[PDB]
Amino acid sequence: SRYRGPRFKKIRRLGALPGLTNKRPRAGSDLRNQSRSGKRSQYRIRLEEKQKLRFHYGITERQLLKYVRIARKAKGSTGQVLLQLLEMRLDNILFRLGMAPTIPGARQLVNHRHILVNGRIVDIPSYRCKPQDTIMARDEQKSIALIQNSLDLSPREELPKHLTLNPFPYKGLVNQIIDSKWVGLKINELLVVEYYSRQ
Amino acid sequence: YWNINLEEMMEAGVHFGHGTRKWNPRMSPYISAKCKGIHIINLTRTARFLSEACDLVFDASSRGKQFLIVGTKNKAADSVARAAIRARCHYVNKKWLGGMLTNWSTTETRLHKFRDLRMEQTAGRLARLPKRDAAVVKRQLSHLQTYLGGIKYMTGLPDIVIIVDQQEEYTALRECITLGIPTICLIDTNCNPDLADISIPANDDAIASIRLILTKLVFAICEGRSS
Amino acid sequence: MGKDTIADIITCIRNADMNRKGTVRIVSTNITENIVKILLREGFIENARKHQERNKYFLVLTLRHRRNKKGPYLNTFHLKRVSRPGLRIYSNYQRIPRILGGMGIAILSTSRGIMTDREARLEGIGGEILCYIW
Amino acid sequence: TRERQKLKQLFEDAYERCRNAPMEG
Amino acid sequence: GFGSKSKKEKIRDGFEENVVQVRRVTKVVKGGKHMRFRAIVVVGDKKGQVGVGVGKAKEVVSAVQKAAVDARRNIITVPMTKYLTFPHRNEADYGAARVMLRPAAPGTGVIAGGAVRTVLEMAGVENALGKQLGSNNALNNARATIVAVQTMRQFSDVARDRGIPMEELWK
RNA sequence: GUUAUCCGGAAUGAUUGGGCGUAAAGCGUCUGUAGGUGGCUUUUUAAGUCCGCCGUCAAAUCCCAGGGCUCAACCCUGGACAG
Repeated sequence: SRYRGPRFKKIRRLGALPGLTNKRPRAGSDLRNQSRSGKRSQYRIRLEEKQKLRFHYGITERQLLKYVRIARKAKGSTGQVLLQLLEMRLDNILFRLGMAPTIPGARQLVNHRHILVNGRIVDIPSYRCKPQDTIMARDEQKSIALIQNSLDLSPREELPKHLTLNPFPYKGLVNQIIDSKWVGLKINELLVVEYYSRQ
Repeated sequence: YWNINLEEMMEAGVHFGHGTRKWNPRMSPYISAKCKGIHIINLTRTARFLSEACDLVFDASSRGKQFLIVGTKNKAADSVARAAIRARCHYVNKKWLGGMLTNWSTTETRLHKFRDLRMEQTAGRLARLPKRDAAVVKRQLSHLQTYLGGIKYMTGLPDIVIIVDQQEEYTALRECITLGIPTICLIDTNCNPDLADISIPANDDAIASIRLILTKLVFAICEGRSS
Repeated sequence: MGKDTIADIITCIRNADMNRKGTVRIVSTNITENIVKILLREGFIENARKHQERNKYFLVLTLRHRRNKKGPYLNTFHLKRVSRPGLRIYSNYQRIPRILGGMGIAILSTSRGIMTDREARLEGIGGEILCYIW
Repeated sequence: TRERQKLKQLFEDAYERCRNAPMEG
Repeated sequence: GFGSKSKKEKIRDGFEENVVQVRRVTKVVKGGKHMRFRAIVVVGDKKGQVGVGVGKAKEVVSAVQKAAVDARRNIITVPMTKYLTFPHRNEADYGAARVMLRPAAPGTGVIAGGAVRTVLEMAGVENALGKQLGSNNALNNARATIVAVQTMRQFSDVARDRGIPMEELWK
């Protein structure tokens, strides 16, 4: 699905989901009740690291089991490799290049078939990019400057070291797989990895 | 340097050990001989461990600390007090309480009361109250006089505690092992070298052997203060 | 002189130092001689001495210690048999285990002689794992 | 600080109760 | 009796605390049947420094902090050589709780049962896996891990003990 | 979501991995057949054991690496440890 839903709920519960669904911080007129008082079971903590990951990328949870099985299946730090297989997801890159303000914005911006990759169109948000790729607009998007609106309001945050945004010819490419320091979201890999040990 | 000639111990009651069918056999690679129902302690390893003893006493006072000595036996009761008034150390008079090292918070408050009662004993207001209050103050002051009379000059824990041989004070010794405080003590022919971590195995049947090792360590401490 | 001559030496080692006694007297057969030869040179023990008592050549073996502690040897020795009589074990040069990463050794019977994991891993030979200590 | 000092003391003594049970005599 | 214990609580950035169970244990008397609280507190910084402690008192919070003061005089340091994991596998029982600890790759968060996982997530190790063989207990379990990580040796002190100079180690 | 079937958890059939004083459990004790295990040294064959090489264990599956379907599922090409 998309979850397509009320989302300041998820920001108040999970903590501030960075970039995804807002640059606006939560509870501009809210939070004036509901003392937590400090009781939270540890399973709630690991569950909130699931959904801190799952809402921040908009994944289906069954697909997140799929990415964990591939992450175990690869060789190396599974806590990091999970955040390589979920960074080189395409609409995360179009978010990170500022081609859309939010990640539902990027997912819808790639559903309606506005992205060529290496000159070929990719209609699917779960496309996993590679090193040395090419990410452009559509030919109609020099007449449909929605991407240029997003690139107009974007450039507070610059880019991490895989990206290379070309200003008017609108091309962004990733030099190499993103480093852990490079990952934008702040979370503990071990907490999430431990949670899926049960399966 | 801190030497003791082998003949000064070998003449006196040092190898004059203890009973030949009471030996606790962790001295089986230690004890030299056995004669006439009395053990014979190996004096080489004795004097070497005393060399080590005075190295580790004089070094520890060379850092600058305060040492403690336990006195309880009534065979070596006053000899420790002679070995503690000149040596500046605080000492046990006759008898020990279980808790004077590990439970020292209540012992500290008990020294608040003992300090206040010595302040009232000196001040000359003892003859104000009749025989009831004077009787009670003399009784509790007698009991604290039995224990806390010899350690008024201590706040906090020492560094090295040297104890009456092994038997009567397994209590104080085990409080030292719980606190971790290193102790260097005397061992009979039938006791543990592994209770403390270095000790001095020599029989304490002789008063002059007790006066020997204790007098040796008294000059070790006083030369530790010599700075 | 029971069923095993290797649980002989080994159980004399465990029973020796679990009572902290730093002295072993055992028989000196060929394989005991070889084990203490590949065991003194690996830092576990101190010295092995042959002698005789009634013209029966024995091994007295001095264990390691440290200084006056709660127990004068810190690292407990932890000897263990593997190839029991009646259940023989055999390994290739693949299965041959790095015990605790290498902090233990697995003395084993090659066609060369009896080696350790160092001296049977470089050879590429394999054989009957006698026992591993750690 | 006091606890740390105590620990340091105990280490010193254990080493002093580490140097000479080996050798010596 | 100075008041409010502000300086005296020692704000506990140095040791973080958690309970692992608070069971109400009860004794019966002539008057009836009255209970106290036994809490088990595992203290420890994430540097590699933990220890258990039990306590019981008629209040909950005095039992927790009383178990903490019992706990913060009971500390071992964790031999944890590599990138926050274990030197070698270990097993050590205490009472009737056996605990198998096993080192892990760095891409593995700590996976163990609740008491073992509690004393390891407070121990600052990140990469272990410890099965528990035996009891359903929590105290003898956790204390069995503490005994199971005292007796654990690095490579530098085994290289120092054996006398072998150095090899057979990747790092 | 419920149910059913199977494995896990279960070290709750245990080689890895359990027990038998009192918790379930040592025959009432003993002789001994079959069978099982067995002292030390030296020598011989190599059945076990180990090492090399060779043959085979179809293809498909699983594992690795590429490639194709807009990705994935799936399909395809090559390779191989085990054993």
